[PDB]
Amino acid sequence: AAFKPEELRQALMPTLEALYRQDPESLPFRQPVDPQLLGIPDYFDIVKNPMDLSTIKRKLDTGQYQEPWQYVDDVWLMFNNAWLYNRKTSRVYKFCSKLAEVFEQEIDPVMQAL
Ligand SMILES: CC(=O)N1CCc2c(c(Nc3ccc(-c4cnn(C)c4)cc3F)nn2[C@H]2CCOC2)C1
Repeated sequence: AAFKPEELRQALMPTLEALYRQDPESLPFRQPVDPQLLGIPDYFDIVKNPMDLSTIKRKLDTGQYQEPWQYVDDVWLMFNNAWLYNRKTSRVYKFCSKLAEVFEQEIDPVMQAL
């Protein structure tokens, strides 16, 4: 199957918006991590492939996904980066876990539809 850019946007953008709607849980994920602003200079030494909601949105808007699984992979990269970097007791880690639950719920019916 070949997927057209607007087909992917129409199907997948609502799943990304579902994450944005989580407040406060999406707040640490709405923009790229800025280690200087956040006072965490070790961030890029630990996280080699940063990813965040705004980058995923831009990739959908600019047709950079050819297959739905590539979008899923970027969302999961964002989650895995946060679980790797942040401590289990931290706000960002627990917020990540909530987003992962929401994403799992929203993405499945969409994948069944395509
Ligand atoms: C995604 C990721 O790995 N990050 C690396 C670590 C990090 C990140 C944010 N950002 C952030 C955190 C919390 C809130 C927030 C808003 N409302 N509430 C109740 C909480 C908003 C944010 F933008 N802080 N920290 C660290 C630095 C000091 O604090 C924890 C991003």
